[PDB]
Amino acid sequence: MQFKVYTYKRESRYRLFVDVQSDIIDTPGRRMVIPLASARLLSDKLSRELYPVVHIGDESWRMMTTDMASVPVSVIGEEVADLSHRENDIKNAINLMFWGI
Amino acid sequence: MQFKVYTYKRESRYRLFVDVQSDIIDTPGRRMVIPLASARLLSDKLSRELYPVVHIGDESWRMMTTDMASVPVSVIGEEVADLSHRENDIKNAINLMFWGI
Ligand SMILES: [Cl-]
Ligand SMILES: [Cl-]
Ligand SMILES: [Cl-]
Ligand SMILES: [Cl-]
Repeated sequence: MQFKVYTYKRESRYRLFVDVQSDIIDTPGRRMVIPLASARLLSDKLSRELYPVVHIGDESWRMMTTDMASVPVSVIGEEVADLSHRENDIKNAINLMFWGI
Repeated sequence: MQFKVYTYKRESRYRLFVDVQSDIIDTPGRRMVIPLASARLLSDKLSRELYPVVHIGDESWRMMTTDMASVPVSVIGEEVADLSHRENDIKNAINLMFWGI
């Protein structure tokens, strides 16, 4: 579901992802997602506009916009958070990546 | 380079991709891309709005918008075509996938 955050069932580079696909775009068996990285050991120079900072589990995470990819529903684990309150920053980051605006 | 089409140097599910990242968004060592699939053996019901039809090498291809992903520059092979003349349909497909508009 768009803007919900899930854990991966299989080992991946990151441990959470946010679903960014529209809820009226049907791709059977898959969803387009963006991984979230723990902010703790990342560069302080990472653009906040392209890589928004969000809060889950009492810590900070960066949305790894440029590591967007689709996953099969078989890898979609437990839902751990909802980022719909950060739609503006998420939309801005995605649009920046393609359109530089 | 945005809207240029390249072959993969390593075996992938598809054999061409289009670079869709902005040319002023720098991700060192990587680019965001969308694979192209040969249209020949695909369903005739596949949405043209979400999966545009383009022409390369004297055949038709579908832009596999929902299989968008980043690749390392090490996998970027020869440039085989430029799809900048299809920017309107490419932009429409990408925006549809996230925003349903
Ligand atoms: Cl991490
Ligand atoms: Cl947040
Ligand atoms: Cl193919
Ligand atoms: Cl074309």
